[PDB]
Amino acid sequence: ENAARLGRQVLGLLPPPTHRVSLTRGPEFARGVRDLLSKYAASTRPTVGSLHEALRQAPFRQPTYGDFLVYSQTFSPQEPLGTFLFSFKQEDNGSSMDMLLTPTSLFMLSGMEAAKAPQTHKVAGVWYGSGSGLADFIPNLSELMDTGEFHTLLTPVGPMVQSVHSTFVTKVTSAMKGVGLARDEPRAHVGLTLPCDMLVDLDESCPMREPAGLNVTIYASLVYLRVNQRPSMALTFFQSGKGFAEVVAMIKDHFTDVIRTKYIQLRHELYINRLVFGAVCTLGTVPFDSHPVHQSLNSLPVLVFANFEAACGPWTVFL
Amino acid sequence: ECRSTNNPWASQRGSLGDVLYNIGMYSPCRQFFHKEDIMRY
Amino acid sequence: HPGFAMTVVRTDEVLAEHILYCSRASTSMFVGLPSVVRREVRSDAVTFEI
Amino acid sequence: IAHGDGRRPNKQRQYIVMKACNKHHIGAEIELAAADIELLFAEKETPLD
Amino acid sequence: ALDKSIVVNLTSRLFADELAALQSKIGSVLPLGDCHRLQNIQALGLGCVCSRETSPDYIQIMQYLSKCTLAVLEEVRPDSLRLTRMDPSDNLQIKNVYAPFFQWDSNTQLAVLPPLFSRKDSTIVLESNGFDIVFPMVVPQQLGHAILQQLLVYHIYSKISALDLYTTNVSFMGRTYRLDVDNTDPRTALRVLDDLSMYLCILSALVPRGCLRLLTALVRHDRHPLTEVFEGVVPDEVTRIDLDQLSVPDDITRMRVMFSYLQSLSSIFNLGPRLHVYAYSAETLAASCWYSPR
Amino acid sequence: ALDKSIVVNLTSRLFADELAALQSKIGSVLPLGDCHRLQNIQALGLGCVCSRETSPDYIQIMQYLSKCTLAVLEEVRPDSLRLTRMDPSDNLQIKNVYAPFFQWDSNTQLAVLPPLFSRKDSTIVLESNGFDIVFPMVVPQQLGHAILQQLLVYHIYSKISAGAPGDVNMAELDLYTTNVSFMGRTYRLDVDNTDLRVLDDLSMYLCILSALVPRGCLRLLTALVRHDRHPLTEVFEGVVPDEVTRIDLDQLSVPDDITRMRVMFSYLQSLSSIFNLGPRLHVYAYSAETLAASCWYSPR
Repeated sequence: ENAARLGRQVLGLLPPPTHRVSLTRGPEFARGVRDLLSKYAASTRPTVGSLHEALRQAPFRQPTYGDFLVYSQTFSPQEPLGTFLFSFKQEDNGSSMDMLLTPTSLFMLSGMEAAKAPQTHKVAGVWYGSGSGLADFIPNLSELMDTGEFHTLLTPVGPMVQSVHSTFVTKVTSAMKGVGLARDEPRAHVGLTLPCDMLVDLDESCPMREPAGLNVTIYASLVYLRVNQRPSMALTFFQSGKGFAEVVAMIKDHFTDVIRTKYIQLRHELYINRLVFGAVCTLGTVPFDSHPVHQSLNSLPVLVFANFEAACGPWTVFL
Repeated sequence: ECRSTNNPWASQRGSLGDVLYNIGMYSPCRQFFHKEDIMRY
Repeated sequence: HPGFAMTVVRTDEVLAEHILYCSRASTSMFVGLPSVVRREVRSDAVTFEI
Repeated sequence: IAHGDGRRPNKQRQYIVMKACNKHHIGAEIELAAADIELLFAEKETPLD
Repeated sequence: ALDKSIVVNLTSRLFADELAALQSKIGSVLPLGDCHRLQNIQALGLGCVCSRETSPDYIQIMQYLSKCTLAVLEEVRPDSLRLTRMDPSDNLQIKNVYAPFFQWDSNTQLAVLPPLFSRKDSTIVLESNGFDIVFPMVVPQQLGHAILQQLLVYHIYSKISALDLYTTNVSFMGRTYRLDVDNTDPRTALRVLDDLSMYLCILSALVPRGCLRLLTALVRHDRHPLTEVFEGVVPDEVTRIDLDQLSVPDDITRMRVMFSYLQSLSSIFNLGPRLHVYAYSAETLAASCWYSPR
Repeated sequence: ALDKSIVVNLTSRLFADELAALQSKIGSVLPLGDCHRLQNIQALGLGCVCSRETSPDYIQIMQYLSKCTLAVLEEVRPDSLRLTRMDPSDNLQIKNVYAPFFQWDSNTQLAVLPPLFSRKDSTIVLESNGFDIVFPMVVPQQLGHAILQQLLVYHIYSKISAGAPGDVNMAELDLYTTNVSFMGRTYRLDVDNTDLRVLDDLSMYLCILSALVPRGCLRLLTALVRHDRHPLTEVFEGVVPDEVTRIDLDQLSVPDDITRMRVMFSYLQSLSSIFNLGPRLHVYAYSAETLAASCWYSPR
């Protein structure tokens, strides 16, 4: 049976042969070239049998993933399967150790106000502790934010694929390089899931013209502040398919409110580490003309995309 | 062999071409004085 | 007149024709079976590669 | 050379040397009008003008 | 295999004027608005973001190009304009025309500028279908920064009147070039200029005291090749800052926060996306380049 | 549509001692200065530009690395080497030898650098063709692009002491600058007790580049007046120092400025790229004791 049936997969799933054409022996050059156009005349016509042989032609589809480790309390016990994933590194405890942060996580790392995010504060309170749920393992929450060093140690990773939740260690396989294939539901990929609290759109206006494409870019940003004279960050996301030179001049128009009150503070004091501002990371290009699908979870309004190729640029400073 | 040298003023141990042509543009006199050019070929 | 004489180097480019000779049976040649790879092919233009 | 008579050679040696091939690259292009491709190979086999 | 493909249908024929303006230009770069096979004529060139009666600028129109994807011409038929776009990883062959003949080489770094030398040079007239097609200009690093270098000079000196040889001529190695500046919309340029007090005022405060002392030792008796820009005259401030004993770990922690903002100048001194020629002929001008979005 | 195995000609054989030193590493990232594979050895490496004779230069070398295609080795053969050509989004494999060692943390940003070390554990002499093979400095970015951080301040105060030897302490300038502190593992550099001078093309600039930075923002503020003029520049008075706003422009007049201004305009973009244009890789799968990782790269 194995040689009988299972061959008929691999007797058919092979790529096509790069067709060989004999130069010399002139009675065999014409036998070659005749069987090219009869192979080419299939790929023109829209009839039924002519179609499916134009489908074995396939590009390179192979992105590689990441086998991580998580202290399973630092893992919120559910995830919406398409989160962003950070990887925080200060010092290795054991040989092969890792810690991960979701976009629901980083709200709980400063103890920030509910005015900057009144949506996920009710959400991400049950998912973790009270900000001290990750202060047990890192006593340097302040000094990275004090010296301006938190914005460099985070390595952007990508979306999830599937994670095995266990008693003490949650095993996470993330996604990189492009299209993250899902596991439980085949033929559909990992839908990257961003909340409606954190993605800030860039396009909205009066009717008053912009070019379309296949390229809208999601930006990973970071904005300092100091609430109660305590060091504290702000996870803020974006979505814009409008080049690099515009959005740094547009993120500054978004976060003008921080900078105005900021130099009211340090008008009469000079701390050189308080002068750097933030950084930008690029995570990948959603096809512009697609839909951010408003999906409701635990409330927690979440946008989800489709066919998300992924990349990672360096953290680029801005004011 | 009747004389040992034309001049040591081009053939000193610290010769004037080694004074000049051991160290962008083209260099014609680089071909004799640079000792590593002798070591090239 | 200064007390020294002096030597001068001068380079010179010349484009020159040449004569190449070969002898018998020095190389053994072969024949490959080439492939045909289409690229960038529209209803207008059908371009190949060998 | 054959031996003897005041003639002392440096008798038979055998080189055995493995030599290397040398690859070369030839690239060429062919264009075809797609109209003339279709008429030569039609689903119907009536003759042509 | 994939077939990226753009062909522009037309409703009224090319004229004898715009034939030779376009038959001569068989290879260049022009943008698009929408990615299809077909396209109306009112979306091809630079003429969407710029027009004759609308006062153009030299910033946002260039800044508009980062949104688009940009295409390469193939043919000029009397009906149709045949093009192809740029696949994010694919090689092509492009051969420039441009009447400011500049010399490329193999292994270069090219970008695309909007036309800053002369507009009537670039703005071709389209008597058939009205909508002009303004051509963007394919340009290397050494020119592409130097006119952006030239711009941020001049629009400061546009107010210093309220002259011409000092403030517009592109100091290229060999030639100078007057730009086309009479009636612009310099308010987006006014942003970028006021975006420099965001940096150049603020970079000045954390300048370390150590490297400033080298300037006092420099101009007196230790004159270096390019540094005769000072012309043997100090700035007034150079003796007014060096009062500190040169404490090292102060200046260590000063140069870290300085080192951040040097990468921030990329976000304000951007060009368009980037071209990677590896093989190139000078007598032919044809290249071989893969697409890198920037 | 793939062939990445490039055999590059020597003209003779290697030495005898350089068997195992070239068996000490089997995979590294070398440059490839030729689109074709029918190639000499006198064009692949940094010896097309950087060698003994040329002046010690940084920016053209910084221009060169992203200009030049890379390649990854697989095996050392006595006739020739084996280069696998760099495409965008390319898989490769690293088995390192770098002196000093730099720890390869996975999933960070992993750059390519110009070297500055002692050139005895940094190159291998081939007198078979007159070609010192130059491995590029391959250090992760937070170490790598900030390797210049401690060095630069350590470099500038040696110049003032070269004209006035009563200014700078030596053993105090060492300690904070000789040891790069990241991950908690301290790393010591190579000190160069011969007489650094490669960095003349940065530090001699950066002192001239610190001249008119608090001079350019005098007239820039009061120039282009609207009420549409930017709001944060009123807020940004709280940064600029007190002596900066006390400069008289009696010293330098308006048509005299044009040469002195444009130089300060010139180095505020030419410097901005050479810390950004460090082409760069990432590790997805890493091995520690084996030092045989599987990773990926895109030149940028």
